[PDB]
Amino acid sequence: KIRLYQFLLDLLRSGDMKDSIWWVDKDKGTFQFSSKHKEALAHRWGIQKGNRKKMTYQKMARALRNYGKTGEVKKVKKKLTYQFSGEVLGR
DNA sequence: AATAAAGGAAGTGGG
DNA sequence: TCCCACTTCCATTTA
Ligand code: NA
Repeated sequence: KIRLYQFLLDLLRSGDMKDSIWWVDKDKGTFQFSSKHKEALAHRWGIQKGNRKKMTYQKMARALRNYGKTGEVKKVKKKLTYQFSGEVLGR
């Protein structure tokens, strides 16, 4: 099953939910969620995973925070903004 | 107040 | 057995 960081990177590459997520500086791997349209993207993540409950942005962001230690995704000090590691971007 | 963004603990999956 | 990679739940802080 796909990992959350890969699901997000793939969306950014495909542009399929451009109103929910976008690159801020793709060279740096920084990206930002839409305040008003992030829930639709969270719903898609839960459906793709086949989870029992409806996924919310809050639960998705709870998972994202767990990457901060290992480094795949880090929170940036800007609203709704995160950053992929160089290793994730390269792979 | 109303709204919104921003981790400890225990449960679930598939090894 | 016991970690993976989250998921779910609940609570708190700041703006
Ligand atoms: Na929020």
